[PDB]
Amino acid sequence: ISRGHYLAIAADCAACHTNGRDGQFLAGGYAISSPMGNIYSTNITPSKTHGIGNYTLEQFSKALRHGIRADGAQLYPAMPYDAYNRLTDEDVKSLYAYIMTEVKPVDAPSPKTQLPFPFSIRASLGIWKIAARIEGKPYVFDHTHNDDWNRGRYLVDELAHCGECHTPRNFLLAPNQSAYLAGADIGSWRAPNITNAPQSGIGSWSDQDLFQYLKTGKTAHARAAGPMAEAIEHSLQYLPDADISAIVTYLRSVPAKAESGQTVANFEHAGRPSSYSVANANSRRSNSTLTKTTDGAALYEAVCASCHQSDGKGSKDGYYPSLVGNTTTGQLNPNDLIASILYGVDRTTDNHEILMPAFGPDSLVQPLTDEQIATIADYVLSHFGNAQATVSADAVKQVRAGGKQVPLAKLAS
Amino acid sequence: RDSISDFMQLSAFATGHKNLDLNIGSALLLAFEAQKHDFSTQIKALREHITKNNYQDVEALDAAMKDDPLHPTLIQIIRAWYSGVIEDETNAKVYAFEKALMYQPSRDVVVIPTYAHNGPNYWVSEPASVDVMPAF
Amino acid sequence: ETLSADVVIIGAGICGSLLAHKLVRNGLSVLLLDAGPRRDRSQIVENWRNMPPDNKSQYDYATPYPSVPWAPHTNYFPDNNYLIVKGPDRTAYKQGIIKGVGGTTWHWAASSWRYLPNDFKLHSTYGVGRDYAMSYDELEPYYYEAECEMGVMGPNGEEITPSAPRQNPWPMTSMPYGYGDRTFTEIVSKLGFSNTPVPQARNSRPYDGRPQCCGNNNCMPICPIGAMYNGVYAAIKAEKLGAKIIPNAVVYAMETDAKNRITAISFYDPDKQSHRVVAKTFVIAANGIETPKLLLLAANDRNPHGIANSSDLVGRNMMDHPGIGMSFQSAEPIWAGGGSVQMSSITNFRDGDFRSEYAATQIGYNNTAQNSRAGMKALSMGLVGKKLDEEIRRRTAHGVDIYANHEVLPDPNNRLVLSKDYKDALGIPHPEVTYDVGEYVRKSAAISRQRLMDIAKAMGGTEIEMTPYFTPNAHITGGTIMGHDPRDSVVDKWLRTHDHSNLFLATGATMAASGTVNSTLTMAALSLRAADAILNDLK
Ligand SMILES: Cc1cc2nc3c(=O)[nH]c(=O)nc-3n(C[C@H](O)[C@H](O)[C@H](O)COP(=O)(O)OP(=O)(O)OC[C@H]3O[C@@H](n4cnc5c(N)ncnc54)[C@H](O)[C@@H]3O)c2cc1C
Ligand code: HEC
Ligand code: HEC
Ligand code: HEC
Ligand code: F3S
Repeated sequence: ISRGHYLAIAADCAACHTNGRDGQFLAGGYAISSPMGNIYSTNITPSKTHGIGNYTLEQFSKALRHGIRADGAQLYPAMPYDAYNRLTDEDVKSLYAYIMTEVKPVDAPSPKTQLPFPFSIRASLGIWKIAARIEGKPYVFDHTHNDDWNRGRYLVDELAHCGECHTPRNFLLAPNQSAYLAGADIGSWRAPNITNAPQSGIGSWSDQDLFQYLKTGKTAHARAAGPMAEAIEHSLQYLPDADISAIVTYLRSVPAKAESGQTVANFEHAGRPSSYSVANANSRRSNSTLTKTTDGAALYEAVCASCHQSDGKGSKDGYYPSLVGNTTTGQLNPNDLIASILYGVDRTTDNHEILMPAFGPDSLVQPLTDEQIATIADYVLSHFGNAQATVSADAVKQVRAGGKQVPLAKLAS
Repeated sequence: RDSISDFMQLSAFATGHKNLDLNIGSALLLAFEAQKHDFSTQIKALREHITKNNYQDVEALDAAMKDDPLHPTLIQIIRAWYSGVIEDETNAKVYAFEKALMYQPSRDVVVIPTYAHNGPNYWVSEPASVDVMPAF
Repeated sequence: ETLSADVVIIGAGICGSLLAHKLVRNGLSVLLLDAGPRRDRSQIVENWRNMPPDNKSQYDYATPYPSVPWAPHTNYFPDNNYLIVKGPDRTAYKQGIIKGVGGTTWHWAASSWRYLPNDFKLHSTYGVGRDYAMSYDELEPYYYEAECEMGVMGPNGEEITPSAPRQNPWPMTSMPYGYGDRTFTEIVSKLGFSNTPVPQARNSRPYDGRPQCCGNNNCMPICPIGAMYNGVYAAIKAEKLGAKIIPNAVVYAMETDAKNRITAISFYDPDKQSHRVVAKTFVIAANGIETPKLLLLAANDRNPHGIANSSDLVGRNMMDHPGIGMSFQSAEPIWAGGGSVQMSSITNFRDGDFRSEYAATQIGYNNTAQNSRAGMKALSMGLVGKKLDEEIRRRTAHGVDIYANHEVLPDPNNRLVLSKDYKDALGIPHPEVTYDVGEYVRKSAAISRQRLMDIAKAMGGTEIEMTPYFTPNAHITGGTIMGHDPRDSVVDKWLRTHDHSNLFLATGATMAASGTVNSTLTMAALSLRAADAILNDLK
């Protein structure tokens, strides 16, 4: 592939500008659940009428790195232009060439983004950009480190923008560079700590495990779900092995950001040798549409034990992950576990599709209430994952709603 | 704790398998005691027979107790441990599924239905020999 | 109190739920009524797991689903007497049904089959049975629509000589065989029989947001993971789009005006409280058994013999696929249990010139795991110690179950009159079926038994046990037959009753021929055709 095509893949610029698996390529129309509402990706195909076909190199660079549209309107920071700001001029030119000459134009307008006041006006984004310290010089290599470290830093920060989800935001929804890659809540999902912290972060991960997780999303202790599954299946699985190795090299040098109340790594939680009782289920026969099944062990056995075995160790071939020693169950924050139960896992790598069925209200296999999901998650945490973590029905409801509402979103009421 | 320990030891001797679930054993003992009020006495008598005659395995005990009145109780214990039920009707209580001993001789090949074997296409592989008893 | 809607569908089975989903997708207001309750898949799984192993060895497909007294369904291990069967072949109509949101598709094997083009013109081709009101070409688009909606996998690149022609490939390709299916295919190929993959509404890959089939081998009576299709999926999708579902709604009466159009229907709740429902169009999608029962029970003064019974054909021409069961211990290991419970079947005798004389048949191999059967049989043998384990392993490795299903012609004396001796908690009479297999099926079985004997001998089977009677298969067709003449049929080619232009019967009772394979996919295709007719009528 061309250099511009590779840069577009690495930057994952198509995962958001394509509405979905059955959406037009780079045509926009994909809804991004921002804290203040839904922001829609715009048409990117070089359509001179409905896309960015009339963009010059300077206008395209401005839109990509400074969040300024062709007309001068400020782009919403759902655009990771705060990450693309430090892209090199050559990379921007290659991306522009790929967009103009290698993407077929699509003549179809995208839905307009309508945000509530005071976020309706895209002119206050100027001093928001000023307060976010977005501006910065184009990336240059740090001669103190080797080329692998520099390339990995470029991939992590500028292209793949891992900090967009893994670095927490401050009150003004700007990146908090003090807690670099320390973990963040990005809605219904939480991006965990991926610093070099041995217990809080991914410091205890083996290099092979980290490489395999980044390349495929599947590892004996961690599986990619939600936004990370999309990132892997749209960008990371197509990166060369050298790029993933460079990313791992840079990640191993990220300063550690410890979490409060952490003693062992997220994948180092042993499983309790406990389970449910078959005898206790006899009273629940002739009791269709389970409502009297309030036992967490019984609910887990009825709903989840088929794939993840009753001991929680999954299948022998590893297709069904072991809930014991799993980073999602072993997290002190049970956000990812609740999200996995609610929405399932769907990751397509190498044209082969993982699928966990969803178990939320909209489930086809087995809808579960907030109390049932909370009970199942509590059982999983106490027996297979972090015993110090707890789940309530209110937490499940909050995850369903799209996570905790940010304080800044209260202004639009 | 004496009754449950004796029942578990007799069950380990009778089924020929040491690894037996303690909770399943307790439930089976409670159900047996509810059904038969002198079950503890029969368990004790079977244990005295085993110790006095020094039966190495359940084969010898079964062969030497074909007409003894304690044979039905031993066969009932074996059936309860293997099938997971004690009665023989449709509303009989099930005390062990996926842990009942009759699913174990074929666990390495045959699926216990509502619990998955390893992966959504595992069956493309050749099965093991019938002459190799897996485990347990 | 009036419960108004554009279309009301009586019965939230696969047919009713698929029709409701198609209707709400096109902007119609739909009221979905079901006599049974809502059911949770995981609770049914837990009920099956705690069902006694003897009820797993012998295929009990009803105990995991509790029977509600107001709308009872058939159970046969206690053998409740909801469905009374008479006639020389009463055992061949002891059919299992499940009542609830989802219907009998809750516990089916999901063998989604397309009928052959000759199955729609059986009478015109062989001079036996009845012709369908529509041809295969007319139902082909609806066949494909149903296959895409339910996610049917099949042998995409493969030449099966007696197979329905396809304009499009299957949505999924058939998953690979287990050991038992491969061994059976080789054996019967040496025997001269063509063992071909069964098209199944099963996920050979993640489909419709549901997991790939992991070979739980429990398709009847419940999938723990939802890797196969259930009509509850269509019910859920319709409800999400605006369809109103009322469980425990036992419809018992229908009202007709001077033009014989249905103006309203009434249903009982579990406390026998009557609720009136008014709609622009009425659909009964209950069963091949429950639809004729409702039609006969709701007889008016304008319709003394039952609703849409001007031809005296409601409840007549009851059809199914009479089966002959076979069990034996194969000389060589078969290891049943790899994949779904029904992975392949012998489709060689689905068609031929012999169909003018005796019935075309389908021979199949049961892929249900034999561990429960082997364990119970070995425990019944009074074995002990290592001999017990060896016997269990040998019997689960060598246990084979073989069947042969036949095609029964529509006979007017195969009836579903209302029973005068039994009722339920709501006072509604129990259904009563008099079933005769007929000389057609008897002549077919005289050869099917020899074929099964040959299969057992080729496998070196011992302890051979053939059923001396005919077994049911729960493909309840006929009862409200379709055709062109109003004097000789109940509904037309659009599944609309001749008597009432307002009533549609989206059920398998409309099918004029039972065919040779499972008939629920044809039922779904006919329901989608009726959906098209309803949409044309109301717009
Ligand atoms: C064990 C088994 C295995 C099967 N395997 C296969 C297979 O492999 N392939 C295949 O094609 N078919 C198979 N079938 C057949 C299949 O289940 C049926 O053909 C299918 O369910 C079609 O049923 P239906 O939609 O007409 O109605 P159903 O789903 O049977 O019932 C619909 C609903 O009507 C409701 N109802 C009934 N009377 C009333 C009333 N008076 N008022 C209100 N609601 C009412 C019921 O409560 C029910 O929920 C199998 C059946 C069984 C029992
Ligand atoms: C029912 C009550 C449950 C609970 C509590 C969980 N699951 Fe599953 N799951 C399955 C597969 C294949 C995956 C990973 C995707 C892949 O590898 O392709 C998962 C994922 C999870 C996780 C997260 C693991 C991670 O590292 O992110 C958790 C916490 C989890 N599950 C718990 C498979 C299945 C099923 C297959 C038929 C069923 C049913 C379930 N899962 C249900 C549950
Ligand atoms: C959101 C827009 C993300 C982008 C871009 C990246 N990641 Fe991510 N990651 C994200 C989430 C929501 C999750 C967890 C999903 C869950 O099940 O809760 C993850 C997961 C990881 C992990 C595993 C850590 C763990 O599970 O404990 C690692 C090591 C990781 N992510 C690293 C990573 C890198 C190196 C990225 C770009 C170069 C990257 N992620 C992008 C959210 C998002
Ligand atoms: C990887 C290469 C990449 C290129 C090149 C790119 N984008 Fe965007 N982009 C947006 C959103 C949302 C807007 C509009 C926001 C606004 O108006 O402030 C936008 C706006 C633009 C615009 C302005 C044109 C217009 O009509 O608004 C251009 C040009 C653009 N993007 C190009 C979400 C994304 C996301 C989301 C995950 C990714 C990744 C992303 N974009 C990656 C890329
Ligand atoms: S039970 Fe389900 S997992 Fe497959 S074998 Fe049947 S569809």
